[PDB]
Amino acid sequence: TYIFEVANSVGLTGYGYTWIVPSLVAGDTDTVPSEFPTGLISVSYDEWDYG
Amino acid sequence: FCIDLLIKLARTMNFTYEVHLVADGKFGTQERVNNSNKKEWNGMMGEL
Amino acid sequence: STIENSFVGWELEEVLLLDMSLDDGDSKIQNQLKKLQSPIILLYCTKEEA
Ligand SMILES: *[C@@H]1O[C@H](CO)[C@@H](O)[C@H](O)[C@H]1NC(C)=O
Ligand SMILES: *[C@@H]1O[C@H](CO)[C@@H](O)[C@H](O)[C@H]1NC(C)=O
Repeated sequence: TYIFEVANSVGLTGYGYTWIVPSLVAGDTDTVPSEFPTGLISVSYDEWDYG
Repeated sequence: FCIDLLIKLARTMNFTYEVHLVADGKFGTQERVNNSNKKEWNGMMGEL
Repeated sequence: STIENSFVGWELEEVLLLDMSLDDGDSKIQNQLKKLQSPIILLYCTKEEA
């Protein structure tokens, strides 16, 4: 949360800025903190197709 | 060449014109205007 | 006028207008402050703005 706060305070949400984070960093997909920038990409396990 | 080229242009798109040659007879580029502090054009595009 | 009067190959990076009457003005200013890479900056302000 602090990292995203710093990033969007400096202005790291511009074009071309692609962010890739693992499942531990992003936590749970349903819980979306307000610090999450638009177009944020994460990597996790198959939670939808792999029931 | 330019004379009959412009007459062909006048025949095509129907304009009126005058023709005359330049005084200094020179192309013109960015040069200092009589050892001043200004670099400007001269010649055809200088007066254009 | 003078920088193009001398036709040598200058390089003007950016020109900045600052708004201190708005608190969000500084946050807006941060975007172009991110574009600060030239080692020399020409300043225009008063002392309190300085
Ligand atoms: C070009 O065509 C126009 C339209 O008919 C005509 O009035 C004119 O005489 C021609 N050229 C000029 C400008 O004299
Ligand atoms: C050349 O230009 C200067 C101004 O920059 C003027 O004072 C001077 O009289 C001019 N001389 C000629 C020959 O044009």
